Amino acid sequence: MNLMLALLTNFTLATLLVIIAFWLPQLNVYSEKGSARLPFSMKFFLVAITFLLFDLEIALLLPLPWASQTANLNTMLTMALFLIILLAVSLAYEWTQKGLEWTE
Amino acid sequence: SRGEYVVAKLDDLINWARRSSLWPMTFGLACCAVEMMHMAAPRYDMDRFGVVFRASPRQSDVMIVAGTLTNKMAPALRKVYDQMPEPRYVVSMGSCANGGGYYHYSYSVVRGCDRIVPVDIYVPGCPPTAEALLYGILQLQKKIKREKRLRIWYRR
Amino acid sequence: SKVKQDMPPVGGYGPIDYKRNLPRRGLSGYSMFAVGIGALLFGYW
Amino acid sequence: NLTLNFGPHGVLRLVMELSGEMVRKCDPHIGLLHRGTEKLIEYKTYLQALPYFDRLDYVSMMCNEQAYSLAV
Amino acid sequence: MELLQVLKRGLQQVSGHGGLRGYLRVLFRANDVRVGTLVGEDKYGNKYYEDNKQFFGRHRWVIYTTEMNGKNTFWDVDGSMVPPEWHRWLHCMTDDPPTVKPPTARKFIWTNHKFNLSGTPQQYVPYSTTRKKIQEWVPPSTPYK
Amino acid sequence: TYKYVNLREPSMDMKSVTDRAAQTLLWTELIRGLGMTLSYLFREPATINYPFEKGPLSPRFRGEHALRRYPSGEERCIACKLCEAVCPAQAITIEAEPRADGSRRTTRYDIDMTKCIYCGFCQEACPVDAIVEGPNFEFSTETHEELLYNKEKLLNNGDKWEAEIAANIQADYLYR
Amino acid sequence: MFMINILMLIIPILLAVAFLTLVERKVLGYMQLRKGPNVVGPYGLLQPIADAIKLFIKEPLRPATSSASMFILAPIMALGLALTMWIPLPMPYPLINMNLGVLFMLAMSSLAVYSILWSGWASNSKYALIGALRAVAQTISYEVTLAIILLSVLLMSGSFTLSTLITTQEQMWLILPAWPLAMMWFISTLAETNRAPFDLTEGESELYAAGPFALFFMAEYANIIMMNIFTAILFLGTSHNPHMPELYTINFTIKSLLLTMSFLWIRASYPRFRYDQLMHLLWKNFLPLTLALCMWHVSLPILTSGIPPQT
Ligand SMILES: CCCCCCCCCCCCCCCCCC(=O)OC[C@H](COP(=O)(O)OCCN)OC(=O)CCCCCCCCCCCCCCCCC
Ligand SMILES: CCCCCCCCCCCCO[C@@H]1O[C@H](CO)[C@@H](O[C@H]2O[C@H](CO)[C@@H](O)[C@H](O)[C@H]2O)[C@H](O)[C@H]1O
Ligand SMILES: N=C(N)NC(=N)NCCc1ccc(I)c(Cl)c1
Ligand code: SF4
Ligand code: SF4
Ligand code: SF4
Repeated sequence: MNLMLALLTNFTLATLLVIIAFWLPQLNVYSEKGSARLPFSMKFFLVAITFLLFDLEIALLLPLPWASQTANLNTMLTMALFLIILLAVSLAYEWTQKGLEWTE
Repeated sequence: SRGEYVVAKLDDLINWARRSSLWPMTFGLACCAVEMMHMAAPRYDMDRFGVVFRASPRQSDVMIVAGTLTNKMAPALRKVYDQMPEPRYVVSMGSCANGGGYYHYSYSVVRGCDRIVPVDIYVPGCPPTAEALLYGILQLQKKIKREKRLRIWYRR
Repeated sequence: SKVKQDMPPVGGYGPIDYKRNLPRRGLSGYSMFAVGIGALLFGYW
Repeated sequence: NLTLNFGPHGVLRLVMELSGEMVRKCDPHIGLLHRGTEKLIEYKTYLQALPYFDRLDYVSMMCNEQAYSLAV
Repeated sequence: MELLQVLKRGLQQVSGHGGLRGYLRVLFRANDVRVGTLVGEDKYGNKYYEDNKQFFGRHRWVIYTTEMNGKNTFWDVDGSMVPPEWHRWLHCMTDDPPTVKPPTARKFIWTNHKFNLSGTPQQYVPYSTTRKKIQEWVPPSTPYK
Repeated sequence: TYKYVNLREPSMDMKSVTDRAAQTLLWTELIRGLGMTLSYLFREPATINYPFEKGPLSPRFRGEHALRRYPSGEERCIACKLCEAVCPAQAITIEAEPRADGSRRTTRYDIDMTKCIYCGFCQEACPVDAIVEGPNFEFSTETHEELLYNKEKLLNNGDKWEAEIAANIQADYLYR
Repeated sequence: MFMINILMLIIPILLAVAFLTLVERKVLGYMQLRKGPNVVGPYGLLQPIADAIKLFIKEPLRPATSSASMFILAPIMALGLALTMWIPLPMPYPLINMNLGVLFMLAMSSLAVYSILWSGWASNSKYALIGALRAVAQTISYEVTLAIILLSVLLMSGSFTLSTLITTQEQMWLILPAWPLAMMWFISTLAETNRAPFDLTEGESELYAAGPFALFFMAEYANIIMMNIFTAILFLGTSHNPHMPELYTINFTIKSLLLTMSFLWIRASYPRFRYDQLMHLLWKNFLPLTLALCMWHVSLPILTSGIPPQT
């Protein structure tokens, strides 16, 4: 219940500050004074997609602090290094294929 | 009455805040901009007055016109003035901006930036010293201190 | 009387430095790496 | 090739053609501080024209004066 | 330690301004609690101080009067309030203050200095100082057509 | 005679290569840059406490104009128009006539302070030290019109500032 | 009694942000041989108040946005999430004691990029949208190393609980065994918070207003403080005496203050990275090292027999 209250307070206050920031006295009485390819490089797509794939790999590494408590440490250490090495191979592939370049 | 008294104190509060946090947009058109830089430089440190060195036009309260305004430039200057949120003030600095100065009789020069935008303070000199400009900014602060927006609002 | 105008002092002024003076500082690469690895080993232990 | 009507002393208008990050075209549009100095000088005596040179490279005032003085 | 010698100097500025009230008055009026030697005072109430151990530019200063020419200047001080005789000394155009080198008296010199009057009823309004150049014919006041 | 600013071969021995690797990996040159900004934090700043303190100026300073008098109170200006002729900005306008006592004096003496380039050529040209640029630089105004000075304004400036103007002239006139 | 506790976190956070604007200006000033604010209140102590009032009574010039809902959403998300990042922080006791507190902070911080994206959509200008996408690309890129560096540290802590970092560092700060990660962690927080030399949103637009501008600024500076509080806990663990918790709070605050001042110090000292260059600093420098140090920190506790407990 506490976490819900904290979240509700944080965003309710944020909402109140935003609305009052928009509606304050102004003291004036007169009249006040689409879905296409945005010209944006394919390189920026590849960054976001590259981030996603690395983020999915990170999801698999997150259990590592708990996995190190296993008695099957031989298997666990081999699989941890395998996953990270494969992540490094992914980076090496993008790097050597000019996927990390910003020219052209 | 207290109602007038409350208005008098609120005007003081909003005036104090607005003159204590003057964020300038500097149009550095020509040599007068150099003396504006020396006012931000350590000896005078305009930041110590609450005048941040360089604000964006949309976060600005005062436009400083620091140099010659040519005809080619005049439309652009007016566009930036119109995008400034209010309250907005203009400081004209130097003879060129004040009334054309050395180039008053030129075919390509606006004879004073006050033909393009309303001006609150005129700083004389060619260029005004950094200290002279600082005197002008402080004079603008005193002008804001004299505003009585809320007093006039409640007598409407 | 005598002509009095701004002049250098008799004998001239003292020497004025102008050459770049970025003094050498710190340890060599070997020593710096040694201290860093030494910190890691103590930390690990 | 994207085109920008202004990117980045005085005031400059830079019209640039981009392709991603790379600049393909850079077309400066100057004259935003053209004040007809050379024409005004024709209406001045040689002494009266001297202060116009302070206001050219207005960071190098006395060097500008020197060049004009040497010429005269 | 020097930290103690620094703190003592801080405390002597309080007594050097005449207790806490005087120390706070200069803190809020001038944002500076330095103590200097009193060079003199002008007829308007401005006081002029020096401290030659400060670096050039900070070695002379003025604490403005709280009232000048009928204006409350407790908070609203101005650089134009310095009268000419002290103006020369304050801006370091000379080494000797008007108390040691008084200005030359003249019958026409303003006996009362005025600060910047822009924005007030005393402001200057320009106008042409020459008389009319062409005189118009005035027709006769009697009839005869 | 010339020198090369950037013509040097890095040493390729192991000690030197390891020095540059340590710089690359341990950011030593960046840390050295942090040292310099740290030393400035502990230096006394150069700011002066304006308007209670003022920047230093010299007697030659070219500021606000003023029209001067003789000790008797007579105006020095005799409407010679040398200042008007020399003014690079055509900022001065003068009319003159015989005064009621026959004196050669001005009826108009205007300086458009928004045309003026504060060059001081007028005070060089004046044969009688009548027009000067004074020491005042704190005369900004709220309107353009206030900066169009007529003779009454300029005479008032002279009577206002003469004490300081005379002393400044006394300090510099031997260089003129 | 718990609502009192929430307010006694929110209000000091907002006040600390306000006066960080003063401190940043004065520290930058003295490193620039000047003073910074010293007129508005004694030693500029009223400057944050004058700025806050000024901004809120300023005209809220919002151009006709392409999405009213997304214009309002972005500042609410930014500020709401920024305050949420503080509720699991042990100082020494957290407001909310989460078993997976470290993971909660990682997950919430990953959502903060939506405020950048939504504000880009709402601007109704392809130029600002392109600026938003460049900022998003920088932010997600440096999220990769922050997560992996954090994981590597936790392999010495043993859990995702934030208070367990306190226990892990009872004898020694984690910066000693892990100063290589602390180095890249620290730089990553700079790039994450778009701080110089990674302040490319400000620099590129050079080459929002009033209250809504103020709110984005508050959220940014709340994040800056929180990041440095996190760094202190992660690498400079303060000892906790259960009978004198305020000694922990004093020492831990000083470390966080100093770390925050080092953000201002760095801003005063260096030029700005080009966009492609800060992308290469991540993908071609930090990430290779972080991956290798991640492999090393999985192996090290196993090979030394120094696996931490789960509980
Ligand atoms: C016994 C077994 C042990 C095994 C493990 C041993 C490991 C120890 C040895 C390895 C040391 C690893 C060092 C980790 C830090 C990261 C190093 C690094 O990435 O530096 C290189 C990077 C780019 O280098 P660059 O000059 O551009 O050239 C490379 C491209 N050709 O350059 C940079 O990143 C520069 C940083 C730019 C940002 C500048 C602003 C920050 C400067 C101030 C930082 C202060 C220090 C931070 C401390 C934080 C404390 C919390
Ligand atoms: C943080 C709490 C602070 C509490 C302070 C409460 C004070 C309440 C009084 C508010 C006074 C605002 O004062 C007023 O602000 C608005 C900002 O849009 C300004 O701008 C307004 O008026 C001008 C014309 O005058 C219009 O062109 C403009 O579109 C309009 O927004 C006004 O010029 C200013 O007079
Ligand atoms: N970058 C700086 N430190 N100076 C600066 N421009 N600050 C911004 C001023 C500010 C913004 C929001 C709030 I809420 C407050 Cl109180 C003050
Ligand atoms: S007024 Fe003088 S200094 Fe200023 S821009 Fe014009 S010529 Fe240059
Ligand atoms: S200072 Fe120069 S520009 Fe001004 S009036 Fe005198 S001669 Fe003319
Ligand atoms: S001020 Fe001097 S130069 Fe000018 S008209 Fe008068 S006497 Fe002649």
